[PDB]
Amino acid sequence: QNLKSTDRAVQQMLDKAKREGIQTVWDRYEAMKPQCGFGETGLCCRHCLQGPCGILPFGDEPKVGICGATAEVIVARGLDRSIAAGAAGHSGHAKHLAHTLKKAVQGKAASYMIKDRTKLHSIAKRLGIPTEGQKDEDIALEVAKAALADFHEKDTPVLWVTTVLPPSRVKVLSAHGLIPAGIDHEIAEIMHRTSMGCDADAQNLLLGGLRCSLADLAGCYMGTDLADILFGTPAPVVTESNLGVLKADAVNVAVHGHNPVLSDIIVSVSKEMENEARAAGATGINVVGICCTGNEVLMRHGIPACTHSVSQEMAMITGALDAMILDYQCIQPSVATIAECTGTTVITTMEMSKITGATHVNFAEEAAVENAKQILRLAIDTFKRRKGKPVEIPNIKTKVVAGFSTEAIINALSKLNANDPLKPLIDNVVNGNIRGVCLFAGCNNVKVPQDQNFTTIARKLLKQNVLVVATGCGAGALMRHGFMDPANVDELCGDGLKAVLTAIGEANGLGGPLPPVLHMGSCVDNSRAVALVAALANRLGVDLDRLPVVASAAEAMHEKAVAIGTWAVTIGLPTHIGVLPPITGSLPVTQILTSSVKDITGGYFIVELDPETAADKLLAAINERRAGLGLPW
Amino acid sequence: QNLKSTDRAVQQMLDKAKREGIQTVWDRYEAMKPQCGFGETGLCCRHCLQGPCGILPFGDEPKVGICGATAEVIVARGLDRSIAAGAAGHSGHAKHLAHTLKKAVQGKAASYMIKDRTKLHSIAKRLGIPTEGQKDEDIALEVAKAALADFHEKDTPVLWVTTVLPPSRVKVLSAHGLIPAGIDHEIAEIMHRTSMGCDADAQNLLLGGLRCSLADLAGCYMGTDLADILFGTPAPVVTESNLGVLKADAVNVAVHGHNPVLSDIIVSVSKEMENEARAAGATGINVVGICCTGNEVLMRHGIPACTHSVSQEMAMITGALDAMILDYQCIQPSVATIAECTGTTVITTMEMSKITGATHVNFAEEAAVENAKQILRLAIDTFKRRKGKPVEIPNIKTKVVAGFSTEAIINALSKLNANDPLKPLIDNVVNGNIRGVCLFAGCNNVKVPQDQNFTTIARKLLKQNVLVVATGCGAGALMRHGFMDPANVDELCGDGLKAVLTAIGEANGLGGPLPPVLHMGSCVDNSRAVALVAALANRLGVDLDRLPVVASAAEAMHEKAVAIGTWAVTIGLPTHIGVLPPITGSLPVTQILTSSVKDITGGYFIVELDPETAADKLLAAINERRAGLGLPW
Ligand SMILES: c1ccc(C[n+]2ccc(-c3cc[n+](Cc4ccccc4)cc3)cc2)cc1
Ligand SMILES: c1ccc(C[n+]2ccc(-c3cc[n+](Cc4ccccc4)cc3)cc2)cc1
Ligand code: SF4
Ligand code: SF4
Ligand code: FES
Ligand code: FES
Repeated sequence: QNLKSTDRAVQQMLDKAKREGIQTVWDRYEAMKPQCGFGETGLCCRHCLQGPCGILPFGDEPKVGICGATAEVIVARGLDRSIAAGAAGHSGHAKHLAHTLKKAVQGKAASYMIKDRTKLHSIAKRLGIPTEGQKDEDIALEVAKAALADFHEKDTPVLWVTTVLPPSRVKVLSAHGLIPAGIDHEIAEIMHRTSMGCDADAQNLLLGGLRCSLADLAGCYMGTDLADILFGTPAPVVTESNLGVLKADAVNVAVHGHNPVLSDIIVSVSKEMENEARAAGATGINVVGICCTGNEVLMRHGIPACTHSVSQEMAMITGALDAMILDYQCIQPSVATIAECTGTTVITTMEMSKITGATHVNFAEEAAVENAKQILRLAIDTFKRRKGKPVEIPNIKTKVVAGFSTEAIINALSKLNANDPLKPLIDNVVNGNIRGVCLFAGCNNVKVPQDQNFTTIARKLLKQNVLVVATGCGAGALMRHGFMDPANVDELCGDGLKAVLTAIGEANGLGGPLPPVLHMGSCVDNSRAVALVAALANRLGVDLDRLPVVASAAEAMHEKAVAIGTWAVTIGLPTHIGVLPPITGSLPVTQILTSSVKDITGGYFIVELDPETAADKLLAAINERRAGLGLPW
Repeated sequence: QNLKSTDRAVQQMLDKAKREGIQTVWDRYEAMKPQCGFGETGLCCRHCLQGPCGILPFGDEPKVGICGATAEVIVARGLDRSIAAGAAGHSGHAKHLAHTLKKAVQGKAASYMIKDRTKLHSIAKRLGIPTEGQKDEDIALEVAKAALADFHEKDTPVLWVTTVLPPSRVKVLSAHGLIPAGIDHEIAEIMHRTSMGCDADAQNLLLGGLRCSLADLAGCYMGTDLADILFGTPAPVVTESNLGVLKADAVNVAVHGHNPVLSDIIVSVSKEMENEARAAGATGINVVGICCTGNEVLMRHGIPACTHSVSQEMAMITGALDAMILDYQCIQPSVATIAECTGTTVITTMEMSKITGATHVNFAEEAAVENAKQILRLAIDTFKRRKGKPVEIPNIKTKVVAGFSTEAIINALSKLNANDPLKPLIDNVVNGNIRGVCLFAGCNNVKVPQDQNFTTIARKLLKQNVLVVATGCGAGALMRHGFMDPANVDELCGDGLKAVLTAIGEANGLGGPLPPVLHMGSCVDNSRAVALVAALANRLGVDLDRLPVVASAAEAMHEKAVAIGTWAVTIGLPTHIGVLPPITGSLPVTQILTSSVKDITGGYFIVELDPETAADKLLAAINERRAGLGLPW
């Protein structure tokens, strides 16, 4: 059980599932072995009915595809389509948010409103939309128009790429023709060039891949900015993590997915229907949370985080989980089957994301509350069946400090310098108390013992005075193991990082150091770490590829993670991935992604499956960047 | 050699290649066997780094994906991504044409102009763009704006879907939410919903797939309409087919790809540089043609068709092929390698479609002639090396009649009824001389003896009074075996079809029957067959699913072909495919594509790998539709 997940609560619920014969993800993974060499190394293509074409990594034929596609071209095309799929996911998420804002300022969905007025004004000014002398609805609709424009071609390029990167970085990207023209446009062109008979050069293909990763970066920032406008900009919050957030006597409602347009409304509406949950017998309605929509309502409402990706099923095995509200993404459809055994009621709410056997509730912004009131009642009814029955909640949970948006981070820093909030951070970078910055992002993965890479590399980095932030399932892994609890800054952080954190946190009326890891939100909110990093570059007058900033998708699983790592490389960062990417089948392609791309964007990939060696390689990247700045290390 | 291609010239050049050790596609296909059951049956997914997940078609585990994706969901997601890739190809083609028209009417590329004024006016009126009182450049720019709008969301849906189908058909499609909102939008949403953790219901997924096939249909029509505007609407032409179009003493220049924006300019410019080709020793410049751009210049300029998809390499083995101008699509990259042995100079001209080892010429509309003049010279220089050397051109070619655009077809029909050109065709449908209509479309495929399915099914249909049209590589297969020669109407056609063809052709001043097969252009120009079919439906006041019209992608290979077959199903047609699609791994998905979709669109798939049984099944579909209309059969 240790072999599967370092999460002790997950280890308990795995024993429950094995005892009851309810099949988990690890069981399916065991059933899948041995896995295919062609597929796991990228040497397989099916863009043709001319057959599935595999190339043996070594030995005699098959050496090449039937049409003449070499190993490098096949690998690059597959990787390109991975990036395109991730960009499509983030694009659709931000597109839905854009239509929500547009339908909100046009009287069409009264449940949605401009919560953060300063954020809207600042985004408009960055976009060049004039604010002074404009009604908030007109300027919000102008922002909403501008957001939708960025999906197609126009006069200006994708402004969520070109207005968010430092001008030097934008210029470097332009010099190679890497600035996107349209998010959906880049997606469609990638799907064009990777089809049979199209582009058949690895260098050209990978250049297009970088260009599409920037479309994904635009999608993430668009989603971040729009969610900030609609639902509020995160400010520091304190809540709990792991399955212990569940309580047997409440209606346990899990928000699962990625788009807050649904779950924020659920969170607000449920508190007033606790007026009705009492009569059903429960204390009230308990909105636990799963995955990045769970972290969206965590970062903006203090909602406890129940669990995350590879162990999402483990929320249900407790048997006290009544509802499961799904929008989309990183949802194992297995839950819909597992529900029949656990008594959970699975609900899907998107027209374009349905699971066979799962209840569908056609959700509209126009009826945002209505739907919600209905859905809660379902869970409430599902609690009535649970009356006076046995459940097994692992009495295990940790303390998490979150809501560290770039706004919140800079405000916390401004207590140390009012006129120059970035200067304290850069001062402590110079004097060695903060060595570098590392962003843990990305998924979990059934191939990696859950939360192993994140926690090990985080331990190593924190001992060595690295300021670590985290998003998505990386943030979930770090928070379920206590990395967001200042009470552990003592065990975890080095002396210099400890001094900086303890200065900032106690300066901000918190009364204690900032937590060992700065939870910066969901997967789309990786854009936040762009902003912050971008800001620092602007302050130093250098590009992102000169800063001691690295990223580590330590346990990546989803196509989104591949796209995110690619655009982390593109904007200039050393970017580690702790899962094998499907590139090993072509030495040239791996060489480009690890060595040659340094000469194009300044970033490069670090593919290390050993977290110890990965942490040393990240340390050496940070120390390289320190050396380039003529600083001690 | 018979086992590979029924094309006798191809059989000769295969012997040459084997004698010289130059590896062909069939050799690579032999090296690839045995092929993967998982991949060829759709039971493999790699949308995750959680491993390549395969499901055994029968037996024990692996039964399901690691995330819980059943066989049906995996199969549907793969098929959806195939359709998305095909729609991306056609979308990019039409998008490039749209920018060419926009850059032409805005003074930015003087080499391009509004060749067909009536076509532009008619398209504007259909779109609702007013013509009267507008300059041709302003209305052309309005059409160009409208074309680009259809890639993203707006107020109106994709107008190249909704303004081209009969209102009853559009209503049927709307009733199921199948009308696209944006070509690139549908592409991106498909790439979203097929990612991990997203949509996991086979019915829902296939509904989305139909909706995206309509985006592909819009892309094809957009390309057709734009190419008609830019370069002329096809009128009947006579030329030759197969490798015998090549001549040892000329500069043999092959246009290969799909976008005429390049090759039409090459065709026009080359005739004036024959003034320079004489001095190089050659007679002149011989613009043979390959694939659908070859058929574009065939249908609009009488350019001989050299060869097509699976045997494209066979153009080079002659050793007298000097140049190879590539834009994109269904180009085996192997040519770039094979050139080193054959002395051909391979040229790529698109920024987003490059082959390693192939000369790249960065082509712009702005420099359309300049590039062209350069490129020809290359070929001319490549002819100088060929001076006084041996070559092996199979002394084999056939006679092809083409240029039967829907405009040309209706004009030919109007000689029999001036006020009602469709009535003669429908009269002869009623009285049994024309039983049904069959559109042969789609690729060749190395798994099928080249041109076998097309020719066999065409023979059977023509004996039985079916009016057969053809596009793309289906048209190429039929023309290389003489199906476009009226001299064979005697051997091929039944008595009633013979009477109708002989009436129309001799009525049109041709002096002989129309050819046994009506070549209707390239793959995008399958939209033409939509128009014609749509018109007939409008004339009869019934939907497309009531007409004796079927389609047969008899030897499909490219993702485009899958998308085309899917939207042929969607608009109501019985649609055969003669290659195994990756659907067999899920009986529910195959059932939907073959049986249940009849209840949603009226069309259905016919998957038969035996051309005899396929022809009987097509005959029975046509006779079913005749029976539904209360007619003899
Ligand atoms: C030590 C040992 C094992 C690990 C975990 N691990 C890492 C990599 C692979 C693997 C397997 C097959 N390949 C094909 C291949 C290789 C070269 C060229 C082309 C293709 C690549 C890599 C398997 C397991 C980490 C550290
Ligand atoms: C007769 C004989 C042979 C042919 C040519 N042909 C047609 C089909 C297949 C084939 C192979 C494997 N399957 C897997 C499968 C089957 C059922 C359910 C799930 C999966 C499906 C089909 C192989 C060869 C045509 C006519
Ligand atoms: S398109 Fe080419 S590389 Fe891809 S599967 Fe078909 S033959 Fe192989
Ligand atoms: S995303 Fe799911 S179905 Fe697809 S390969 Fe990964 S585990 Fe298998
Ligand atoms: S051969 Fe296994 S992934 Fe295709
Ligand atoms: S297992 Fe062969 S196609 Fe994936």
